[PDB]
Amino acid sequence: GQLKQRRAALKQRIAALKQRRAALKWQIQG
Amino acid sequence: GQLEQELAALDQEIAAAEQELAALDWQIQG
Repeated sequence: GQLKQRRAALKQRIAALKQRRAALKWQIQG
Repeated sequence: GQLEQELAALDQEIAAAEQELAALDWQIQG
């Protein structure tokens, strides 16, 4: 369905944002 | 400073995405 497609795309964006966040924390720590 | 400001925006984006994700979860179930 349409909603299920937007959910999957949203979960991927969250995963990408959380990876960017984790990498930024590593930059802050060193 | 700079990195903490970038983090603030990332966490805002993650919060907004998590909010929409939970909304889609309910919408998919009716």
